[PDB]
Amino acid sequence: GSSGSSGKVVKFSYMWTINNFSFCREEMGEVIKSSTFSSGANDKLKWCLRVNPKGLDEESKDYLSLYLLLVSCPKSEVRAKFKFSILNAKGEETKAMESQRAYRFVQGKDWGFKKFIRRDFLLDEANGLLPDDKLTLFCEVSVVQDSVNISGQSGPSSG
Repeated sequence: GSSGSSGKVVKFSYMWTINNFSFCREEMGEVIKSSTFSSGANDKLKWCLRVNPKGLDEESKDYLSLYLLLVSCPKSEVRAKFKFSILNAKGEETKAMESQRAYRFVQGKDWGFKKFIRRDFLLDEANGLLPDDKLTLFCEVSVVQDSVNISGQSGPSSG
């Protein structure tokens, strides 16, 4: 619905601080998957982030390769918007890449960018993105919803 009502959108952010980012002993192909984060409750729809310090390919080996992977999902496919950002030593957003478009996510789907930031830039002191060698990646996921509000308050039916 382009012209009319839009609805509600469930979004949630998750701060992932990778201690010793410069110590990542991963090849130029391996990826680092972080735990599963959700809006709050033990929702069935989970999400994960795949970051690559040593890059993924020879084209973006110098820069970092981050991608949003859908660890697990309740329904077949799910649409949501992702946003990657870096929190400097002052916990301030810098060198973040956001897009005003939602992609199709499915159990085992990876979507993101090849060249997110120059690895040499992070380790750089001028920026101070890593005051203690900790890579804090602030991601934000927004699941498209349709004014849907699921409530419980059901009977105990205990005994």
